[PDB]
Amino acid sequence: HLGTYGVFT
Amino acid sequence: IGWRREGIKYRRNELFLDVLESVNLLMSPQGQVLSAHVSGRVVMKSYLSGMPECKFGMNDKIKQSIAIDDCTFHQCVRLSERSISFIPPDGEFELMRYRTTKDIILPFRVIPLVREVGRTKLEVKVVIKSNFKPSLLAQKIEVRIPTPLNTSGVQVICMKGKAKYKASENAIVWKIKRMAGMKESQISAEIELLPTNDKKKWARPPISMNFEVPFAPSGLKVRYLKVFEPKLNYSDHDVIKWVRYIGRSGIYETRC
Repeated sequence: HLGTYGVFT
Repeated sequence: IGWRREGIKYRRNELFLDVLESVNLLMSPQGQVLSAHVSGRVVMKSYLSGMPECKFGMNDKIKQSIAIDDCTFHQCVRLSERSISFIPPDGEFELMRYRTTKDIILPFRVIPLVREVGRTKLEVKVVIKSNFKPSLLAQKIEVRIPTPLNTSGVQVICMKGKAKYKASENAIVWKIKRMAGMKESQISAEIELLPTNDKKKWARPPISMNFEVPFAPSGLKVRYLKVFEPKLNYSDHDVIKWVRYIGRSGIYETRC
């Protein structure tokens, strides 16, 4: 989903 | 420090970044970009223990490397590559705000085609093309095609999405829930016309889109957010860090 968070690193 | 109190503790030290950009574009019938720019801000949400000193780095030498025309920061930022430094407020806050015109990614290309048929009909085909990683999805797409004021009716066909002719708004509106990078879609419409005052010609306003994409059309990428709290015993790697990009159309017009 658009607006989903990704980890980084 | 008047933006952050002194004894904050969290078991789960975790932060969130949002890169929010609105992309804008004016494009000519002959594919030239007349004008384009991006406006963006970075919002941060942090639940870090102490009074940490963070360091925000993104792709700005000026591969990946972007050029910022200008930008302002949040007081907590210590001005002086050379990156951004601060002790952030707790909770959610606007870290920076920025603008951009160069090497911008135009996520969508719109190709209009229009055919005058005597005095009764117009024939119109409009093609949209998505310009981005196919692994990425755009969501909430709308294309908006204006019709003349003497339109007595409209028939359209489109294999993707749905489109209603909207008389009050004098436009055909095509809506697509999701569409992937590097693809094509098209819509055809036939527009049936009442008679009209031959003399005054029709001024074709631009075709316009709305969309939301999961990357920053300015090309900006987040690289790091280094956290350092020297008194307490958590280090950068203790911090869980998330970042997410929400790019959306502002004004995005294509002239026919």
